[PDB]
Amino acid sequence: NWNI
Amino acid sequence: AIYADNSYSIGNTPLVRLKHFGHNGNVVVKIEGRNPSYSVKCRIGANMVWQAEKDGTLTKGKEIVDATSGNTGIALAYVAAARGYKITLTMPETMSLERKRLLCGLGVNLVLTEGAKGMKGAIAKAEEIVASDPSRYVMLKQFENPANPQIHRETTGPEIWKDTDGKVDVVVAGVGTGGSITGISRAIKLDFGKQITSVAVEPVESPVISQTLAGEEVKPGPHKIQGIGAGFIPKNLDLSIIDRVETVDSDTALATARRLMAEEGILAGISSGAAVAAADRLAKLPEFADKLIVVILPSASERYLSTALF
Repeated sequence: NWNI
Repeated sequence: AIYADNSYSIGNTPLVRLKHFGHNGNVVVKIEGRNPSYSVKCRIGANMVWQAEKDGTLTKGKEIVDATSGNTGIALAYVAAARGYKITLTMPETMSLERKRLLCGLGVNLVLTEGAKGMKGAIAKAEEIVASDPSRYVMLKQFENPANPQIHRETTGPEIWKDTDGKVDVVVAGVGTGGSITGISRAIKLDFGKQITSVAVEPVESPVISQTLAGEEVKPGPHKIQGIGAGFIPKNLDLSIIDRVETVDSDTALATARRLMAEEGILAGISSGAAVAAADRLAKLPEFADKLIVVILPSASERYLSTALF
């Protein structure tokens, strides 16, 4: 979910 | 003009009116899929590099290091290639072959981390690499780097202003880093002086902005809306310019993105479905009947072929  | 390299070609994305959403054409979408590496992050990839150059943190022969393999990783990869920088990206080994190949095609030094450690392992590996020779490596930190919202204040916001002849009344944007809604909102409210409604969108599964502003327990959760719902309030989210927060569920985000393709001929990504689902809900309130609603569509469909979207 932090892999943006 | 002729762009000196692909980083300078960012932005100038079109506005398209929706026919099957909203009421009497009050919903308009901005297609951020039309960018040098096909997402909104192209803008921030370019500007974080440019700002790092200008302030001297990034110099010839310095190497970029990060732990993103999502849109920002791709954006940084094209910018690094275009401007002659080496780049290392850390990512968990369980990431898709499609993503490994794309990143390798763009000339990234991919460092695969332990599948068991997920993103945390990749972030630690990146931080470790930088620590080993701080003068060799630079980490640009998209969640806190002000050059992120700044590019949206300088380009994305003014494009909305100009293409609507100042008629924009509402901006709807999913929040990942917060840079888009922050920069766009500061542009329109502060530089152009118009009191619009700024609408942040987050997953109903991880509604941390909603919980924060209500003074409730912050409880992040898993969801499928790639690119939003980080599960914390990022530094680049300026809550002072947020007027409203809409939550959207993953299934409805997906279904909406599918409708954009089949009914509008717009090849939108998952988070684009989320932003439109939120905009459609506001657009069908009598209070927004006569209001022009502009929605950010962060990315494009083909990047999601191996996902629940298809």
